[PDB]
Amino acid sequence: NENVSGISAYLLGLIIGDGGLYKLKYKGNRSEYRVVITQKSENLIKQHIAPLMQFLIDELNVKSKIQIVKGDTRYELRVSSKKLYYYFANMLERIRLFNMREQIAFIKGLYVAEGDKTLKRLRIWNKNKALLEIVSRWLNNLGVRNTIHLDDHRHGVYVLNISLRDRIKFVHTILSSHLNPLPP
DNA sequence: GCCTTGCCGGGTAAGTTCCGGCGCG
DNA sequence: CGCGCCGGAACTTACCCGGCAAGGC
Ligand SMILES: [Zn+2]
Repeated sequence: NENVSGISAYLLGLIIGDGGLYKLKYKGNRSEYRVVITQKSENLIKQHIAPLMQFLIDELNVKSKIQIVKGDTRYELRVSSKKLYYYFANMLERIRLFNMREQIAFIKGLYVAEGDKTLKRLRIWNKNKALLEIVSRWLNNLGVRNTIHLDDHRHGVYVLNISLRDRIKFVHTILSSHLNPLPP
């Protein structure tokens, strides 16, 4: 179902970029499974991310609630759900097998979470070099030149720099086809 | 002349894992 | 009894930001 794979990919990019997949073991022997996306902007979390997550949930017949917790520095979209946790964890394990629909959606996701949002330059930051190397090939096989290097020597944070040469192709094909490549 | 890109410190917006509670068969 | 949802919240740091300078045509 192409539908959901795409939105799943996009959300997985947000999770990986701005959240987490958590398997907690409480004393009990209780457990919990969390799919998490955090972000400072209440409006982005309630009006764009939560509707997408809701759709996905409704469609996978997941009965958990979309929690939205107001932490001090951050809003936290949280779904407590074993089904949804593995849905994403398994999808992450098979990330190399993504198809062109998902890759674009995954990159858009990853970018909205981890990207340069001024769009003056096109940069994506992450400590997981392997993840970036994967995004790099998808970008290469899509006509978008890019390089990876260590940007933050202090915290081991790599950057994937997208060439301003392929600027338009990137913004127009991957971020959003209604977004103008060269910002104010 | 203009553009692109690697560097690198600032400091915040993310991330991670505790807790106490309740529900399910 | 043995697990899985809920609602938080403390605590840590991984991003992002943005200026600078080398270098490419
Ligand atoms: Zn972010």
